[PDB]
Amino acid sequence: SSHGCKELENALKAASGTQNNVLRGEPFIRGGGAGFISGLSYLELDNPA
Amino acid sequence: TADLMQEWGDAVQYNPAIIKVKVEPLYELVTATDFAYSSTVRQNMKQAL
Repeated sequence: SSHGCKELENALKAASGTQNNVLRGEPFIRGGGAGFISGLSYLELDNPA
Repeated sequence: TADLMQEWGDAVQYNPAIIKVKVEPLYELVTATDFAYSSTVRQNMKQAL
């Protein structure tokens, strides 16, 4: 009797991820009291209006 | 917070900074209505500057 095995495994798990997140905005105001100008022109991201 | 932006802008009215400036060189103040020999003093300043 005689016997012989050859056995092989090869595995490749590549992966990747990316994310680009960009936000911009520019309130602009003319007229009105400078305190109300600054208080409104500051961009509230939850209410850009 | 937009409150402190409003408060800052309100305070700026009373103690503002200078954002844009336009200037003339100081020798343009040396005027014969104030100083004798004013042309010579002026030209001296022009060099010294």
